Amino acid sequence: ISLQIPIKLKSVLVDDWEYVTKDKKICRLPADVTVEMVLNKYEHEVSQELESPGSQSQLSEYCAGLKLYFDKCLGNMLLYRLERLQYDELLKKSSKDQKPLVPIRIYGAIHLLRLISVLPELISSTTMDLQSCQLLIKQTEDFLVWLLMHVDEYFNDKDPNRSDDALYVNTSSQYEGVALG
Amino acid sequence: EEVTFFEKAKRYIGNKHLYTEFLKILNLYSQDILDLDDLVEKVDFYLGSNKELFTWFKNFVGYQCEAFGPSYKRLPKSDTFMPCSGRDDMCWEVLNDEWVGHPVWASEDSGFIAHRKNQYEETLFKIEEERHEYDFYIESNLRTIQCLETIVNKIENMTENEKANFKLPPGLGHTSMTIYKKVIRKVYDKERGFEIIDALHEHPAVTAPVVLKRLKQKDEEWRRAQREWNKVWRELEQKVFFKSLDHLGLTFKQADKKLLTTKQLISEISSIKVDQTNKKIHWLTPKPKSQLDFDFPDKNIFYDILCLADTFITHTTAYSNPDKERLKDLLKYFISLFFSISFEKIEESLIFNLFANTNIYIFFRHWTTIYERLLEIKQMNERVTKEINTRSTVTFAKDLDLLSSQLSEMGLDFVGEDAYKQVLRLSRRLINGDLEHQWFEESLRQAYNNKAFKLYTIDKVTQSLVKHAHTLMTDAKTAEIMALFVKDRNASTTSAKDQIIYRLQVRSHMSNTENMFRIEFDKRTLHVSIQYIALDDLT
Amino acid sequence: DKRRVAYFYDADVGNYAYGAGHPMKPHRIRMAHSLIMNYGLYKKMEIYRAKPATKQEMCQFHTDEYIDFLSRVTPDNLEMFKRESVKFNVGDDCPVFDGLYEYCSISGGGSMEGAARLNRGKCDVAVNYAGGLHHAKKSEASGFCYLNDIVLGIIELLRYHPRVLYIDIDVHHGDGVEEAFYTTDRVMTCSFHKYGEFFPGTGELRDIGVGAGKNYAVNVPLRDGIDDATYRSVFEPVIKKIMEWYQPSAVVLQCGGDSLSGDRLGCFNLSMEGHANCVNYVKSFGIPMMVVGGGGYTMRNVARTWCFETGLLNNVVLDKDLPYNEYYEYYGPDYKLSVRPSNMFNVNTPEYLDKVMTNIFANLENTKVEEDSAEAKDTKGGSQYARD
Amino acid sequence: KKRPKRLSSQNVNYDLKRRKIITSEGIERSFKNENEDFCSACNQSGSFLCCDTCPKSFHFLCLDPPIDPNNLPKGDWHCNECKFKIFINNSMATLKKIESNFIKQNNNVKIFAKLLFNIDSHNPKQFQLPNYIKETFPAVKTGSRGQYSDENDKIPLTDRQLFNTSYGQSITKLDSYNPDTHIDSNSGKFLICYKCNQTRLGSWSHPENSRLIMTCDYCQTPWHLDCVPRASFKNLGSKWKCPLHSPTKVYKKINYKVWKKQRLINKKNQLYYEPLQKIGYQNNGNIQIIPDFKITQIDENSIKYDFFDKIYKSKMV
Ligand SMILES: [Zn+2]
Repeated sequence: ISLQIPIKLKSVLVDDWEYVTKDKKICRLPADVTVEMVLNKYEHEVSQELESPGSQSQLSEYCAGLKLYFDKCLGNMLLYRLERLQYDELLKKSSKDQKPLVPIRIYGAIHLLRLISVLPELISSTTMDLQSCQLLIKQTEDFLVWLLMHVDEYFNDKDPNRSDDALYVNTSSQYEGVALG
Repeated sequence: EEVTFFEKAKRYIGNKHLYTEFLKILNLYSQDILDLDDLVEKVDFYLGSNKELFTWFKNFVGYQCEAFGPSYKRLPKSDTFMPCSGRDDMCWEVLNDEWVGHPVWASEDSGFIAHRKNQYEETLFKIEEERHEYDFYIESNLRTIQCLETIVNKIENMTENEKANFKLPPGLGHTSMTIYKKVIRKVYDKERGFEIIDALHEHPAVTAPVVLKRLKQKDEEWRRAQREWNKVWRELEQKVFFKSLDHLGLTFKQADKKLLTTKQLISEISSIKVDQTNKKIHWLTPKPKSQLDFDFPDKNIFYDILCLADTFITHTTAYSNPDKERLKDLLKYFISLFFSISFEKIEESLIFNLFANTNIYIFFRHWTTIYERLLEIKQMNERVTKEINTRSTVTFAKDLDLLSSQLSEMGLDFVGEDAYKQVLRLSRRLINGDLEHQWFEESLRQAYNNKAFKLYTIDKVTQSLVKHAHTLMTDAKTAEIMALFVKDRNASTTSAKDQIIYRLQVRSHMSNTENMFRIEFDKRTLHVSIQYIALDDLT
Repeated sequence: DKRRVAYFYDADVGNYAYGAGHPMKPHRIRMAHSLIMNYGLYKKMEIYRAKPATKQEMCQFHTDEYIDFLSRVTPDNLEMFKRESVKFNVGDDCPVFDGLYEYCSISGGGSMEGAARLNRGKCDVAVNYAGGLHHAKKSEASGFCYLNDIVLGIIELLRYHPRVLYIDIDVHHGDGVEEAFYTTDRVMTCSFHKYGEFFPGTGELRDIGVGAGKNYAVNVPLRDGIDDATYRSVFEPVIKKIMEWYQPSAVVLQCGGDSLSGDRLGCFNLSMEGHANCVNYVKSFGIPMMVVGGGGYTMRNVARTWCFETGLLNNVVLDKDLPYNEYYEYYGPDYKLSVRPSNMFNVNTPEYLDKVMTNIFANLENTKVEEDSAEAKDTKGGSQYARD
Repeated sequence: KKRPKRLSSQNVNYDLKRRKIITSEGIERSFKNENEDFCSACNQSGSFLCCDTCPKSFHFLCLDPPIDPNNLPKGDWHCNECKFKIFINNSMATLKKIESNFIKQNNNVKIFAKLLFNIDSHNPKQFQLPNYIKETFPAVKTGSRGQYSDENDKIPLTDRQLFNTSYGQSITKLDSYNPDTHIDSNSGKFLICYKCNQTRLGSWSHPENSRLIMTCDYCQTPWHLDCVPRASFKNLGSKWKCPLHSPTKVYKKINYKVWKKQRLINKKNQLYYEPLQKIGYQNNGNIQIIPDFKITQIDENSIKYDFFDKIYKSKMV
C-alpha cells in the first residue's frame, strides 16, 4: 500500500513542522476557513463539475467519513505537543459554554493535510478489504488534486508578525512554558 | 561600461559560489521580488568596499517600512485580553500587549554558554558564598533580636492581666512578616518551626524570652564562628583574588611558549604582507616598503636586556665556558654594531639595510618583543612608583592586622624604591632560579595592578633569545651572513649602490627554502623597519 | 552643580537570600547603605524608607495572575505548584525563596517612590539601590528578576514627565523594559551590554522598535574586556546625541557591578572609575535622574562602586581610605575603595564601535489599593545606626 | 595558610549544607507540656503521569482528554488502548464481530469505519511526520526530541568542547591571541575577508591590532566581525549564514508576499529540469547556475539580460 502527495502540500506540511517545532508558531485556530467548509466546497465543486452516474453517494459517504474521522482523530495522532495546551483552552471554554466542540468548526485544512499524510500508517495497520483500499486512496487523490487547484486561496504564505490574518499566530513565552512544561 | 560591469564583478568576487549567489540576488531583484532597499543592503556587503563601482551602480540604477528585527515576534490579539486591573488609559496607551521576548527563541533552542572563570575566580566566588551565608544569617538574627527586644521592652512596663492576652497579627507589629519566620525555621526543625512560630504568634511573653535567649546565644556562637572563619578567609583571599584578576597572565606561561616561535612570527609577518599587497592591488599599483615597525625611544632598555642576558650566561649549565664567553661577546657586539652604540656605558649589568635569514629574524623579533614589554613597564613606571610610594595604608586595619604581609616577610615589597630597578633585580634573581616563581607572579600582580602580565616569562624569552643567538655562530650560513654584514657596515655614505650586490650575494649564499628579511635601520630617531620580500627575487 | 539627592533604603531588603550558590544577591545593598552612612554623607543628604507595594500598586505592568502567584508563592508548597511555575518561569532559572513577595513589594515601592519624588520636585536625583530589577517580563521571570519595578518607575515618571529615558550600563541588559516600551514614542530605551551567546539574547542593531516606537530603542552590543577609555568613547558621544535629539525630561539609570572587571556571568573590564565617570557625565546634564541598582553578582566590588556613585551624586570626591564597618572583611587585601580592573583582552575594536555609533546616529536622526496611588508617601527613617 | 581544620567551627560547618545543631539543639520547653521516563507520545520530558498496570507514561497535555495538575483525577488513571485491552471489548464482550456491527450501527461508514474503530484502540500522541514525507527533502532531519532541523541549523556542540575547552581558548574566541582561526587547514593559506582584503592577524607584541574573522557555514567565506554588524561569533543555534546568499524569506510590500523558498528537492524523479526560454520567463527565483516545482537551468547571460531589461523597464517610474 503506497500513497503519493503532490510536492506543494508536502512543502506546506514541512513548513508547518518548521513553524511549530522550530519557529514556535501555532496555527490561527479562529480562522476564516475550516475543514467542514473545505469538504463542503470540495463536494459542491466536484458535484457541479462532472455528471451524476451514481458517484455522489460515495462522494457524500467519503466526505462524511472524513469529517467523522477528523472529529475523532484530531487529538490522537495530530496536534503537536505545543498545540495541546491551545486545544485545552478552547475545550475548557466549550465546557464553560455548555456546548460540544468538534474539530471541523475551528480547525483549518493543515490538520487535514496532516491526517492525509499519516493515513497510510493506519491503512497498513488495520485489516480491510483491498477494493475499499483502492477506493479510499483514489478519493484521496481527487481530494489532493482539488486542493492543488485551490492552493493559493487556501494556503497563502503570510507572516503573523505584521498581518492580522496569516493562518498562524506566534506563541507567547507563557504558552511555550506551559506547553513544554 | 555596462557590458564590462558584470566581468568586473566576476573578477572582484573571484569565488564561483559567491558569484552564483550574487546572480541569484540580482535575479531576485529582477523578478520583482526584491525591492531597492534589500538589493542595496546586499551590495553593501557585496561591493561595499569598491567605492567607484558602488557609486556607478547607485547612479545607474537610480537609488535615492519597518525594521522587524529577529526578536520580539508579534503576539495575536487573543493573548492581549486579560483583566489588567492596575492599568488606566495612559498605561494602556504606553504599553504594548502583543510583543513578548523569550531567550529560548534567541538561543534557537540551543541554550546559552556562560563565561568560564579561572579556578582562582571560581574559588573567589565560592568564598563569596562562604562569607555571604554566615553574615546573612547573622544579621537576620540581629533583626530578629531587635524585634524581640522591642517586644520585651513593651513587656517590661505591662502587667500580668495583659500579659496573658497579647494576641498579635502576623508581622509582630512590624513592616515585615517573613524574616522572623525564616530565622526560627532555620534555627529549629522544619516541623517544630511551625509550632514554635505559631505559639510565638498566639502566646507571647512566655515563649518570647526563651526564644530571645536562644537566638542571642546563637548570635554569639555565629559571631564567634564568623570571626574564626575571617582569618582563614583573608589569608586565602590574599593569594586568591589577585590571581583571579589575572586572566591572560595565568595562561601566559604557555601562550608565550606557543606563540613566540618561528612559524607564528613568519605567519604574522606574511599576513601583513598579503594584506598590504591585496590592499594596494585594490587601490594603487606601487607598494609601501614599511610594515610592522617598532619605535626605540629609550636607550637604557638595551643595557637592561644585556644585563638579563649576562645573568643568564652565568646561570645555565648546558653550555661550555668558551661557548658562553663567545655568546656573551657576540650578544653585546650585536647591539654595539647594529644600533650604532659605540660602547655599552652600563655599569650595573648584574639609511642602512640588513638582509638576514629566519633565525636572525626570530632573534630580532624576540628582542623587539622584550623591548616593547619593558617599554610597557617603563611608560607607566612613573605612575606606579608614586602609587606604591604613596600607598596610604588605613590605620584601622593596622590596629587588628588585616594587611597583606605575605610578600613583606621575604622582601618582595616595592615600597621605598623605584619599581623598574626592583623589577630588574627581580628578573635577575628569577633567571637565577631562586625566586619561587609564583611569588614573583603574585608580586607582579599586586605591584603594577596586574598590568605587568607580559614580564611573567622573562626568563623563558631570555632563554629563547640565547638559544636563537647560539645559532648565529654554529650555523655556517648565519655566521657567514654576520661576517658579510661586518664587511657591509662601514658608517659611510655608500647607500643606493652597494645593497643590490648585498642582496644578490645573499641570494646566491642562501637556499631556495630559506627566508630573507629586509630589516631597515635609521640612525635618526632610532627607527627600524622590517620588510617581507620572501620569494620576490628568485622568480 | 549642587543637587539634593533622595536615598531609598529598606532594612528588610537584605534579609532575603535567593538560595545557596546563587548569582543574584540582595545582601550587597545593605553594606552599600552601611558604607554610605559610614562615609558621613548623611549631613548633605535626606534619606527615607519606602513602604512596600500592595497588590494593585504592583499591577501597572504585569497581569493579575502573575502578581497573585508572586504573592502566594512559597518554597514549602512548590511540589503541587508546577503548572504555572514554568509558565511565569519561576523555579527553573529563578528559584523560589522565602520573602519573595516582600522583596518584590519593597523594590517596587522604592522604584515608584523615587519616581514620585522626582515628579513632585522636592529632590533632583533619586537613588533606590533596594531594587533595580529589569529582566522581568509581563508574565515571565528571568535573570533572577520577578518584578520589573523600573517599568513602574518609568510610568510613574510619565504621570508627570512627558518623556522618560532609560539607560542601562551593565551586562544582562533589561529586555523587560524594552519589551514594555517597544512601540511607544514618549519612552526611549538605551542600553549597553555584550552580545553573542549571552543570557538575554535580545537587542540588535536592527532592534529599534516598531510602530510609533520606531527608532526609539537604542542597543549597543559590546564584547569581552572593554576598558574605561573605549567605554567612555562609546558612552559620551551617543549620550550627548540622545540628549540633544530625544531631549528627555527624566533619566532612569540602572547602576550595577555586573559590568565590572570582576563578575560571575559578566564579561566586561570596567573599573570603578570607568563605571562611575559615565554616571558623572550623565549627571552633569542637570536634568532629573532616577538611579536604581539591580546588577552585580560580585559583592565586595559592588558595595564599593555603589558607594562611589552615591559619593559623586553627593557632588563630593571620596577618599581612597576605607573606614571600618560591620562588613569590613569582604574587601580586598589592599582594603581601599578601589575596584581594580583586570588585564583581560580588549577585543572591542574601535572600528566596530564606530560603525555601531554611525548606524545608531542614522537611526536616531529620525527622533529629532489605588487609594495610595501616585506614591509620595514614605516613612522618615532618619534614625539609622549603620555607622561603625 | 588556610586552616579548615580548627577554624571551621562546630556550630556551622561547610556552607551550602546543614548540621545536627538544628536537630539536637532544638528542644523547646516553653509550651510547659512498571513506569517509563520518556513519554512515548511526544518523546519529550516534563511532568509525568503513569498507569499502574501499563509501562507507558504520558504527559498531562498529551492525552485525548486534556487535564491539568491542579485538578488531576483521583484513584487509578488508565490508558485509552488500556480501556480497550484491560477493560471492555477485550475482557468481557470478546472481540468476535464488534467491528462489523459497528459499521452495521454507524450507518455504512465502512470506508472510514475501521479507522474510527481503531481510533479508540490507539494511544493519543503528538503529530509525527511520516517517513516518506521526510525522505522527500534531504536537507531536513529529525532532532533529538523530534523537532524540525534543516541545513540552516547548526549541529549542537559536544559537551567536551562546550565546557572543558581549557581556559585560554574560549568558544567565541573573545580572549587571548588565536592565530589558528585565521589559517584554514585545507590549504594553509590566510583567510581574506570579503569586505576588506586583509587577514589582519596582527602581531603577538600588539594583540590589540588583531581582528577576529569567521568562516561561513555554507561557502566557507571569511568575514571580519567589524565589517558585518555583529558583536560575537555564532556557535549555538542556527548556522551562521553570511549576508551574501539568498534569504529564505523576503518582504515586498504591495498586502505582501513571503516566498519562503522551496528548501530543495532530492535527486529522484521529483526534481524536474526544463530550460526553454531565457528572456521574460517569470520563474520567481528558485534557479541554479550552470556553465509541480519547476526550476530552470539559468545562466549568467539570462540573469544579466533580464535584470537589464527590468531596470530599463522601470526607469520611467
Ligand atoms: Zn545581568
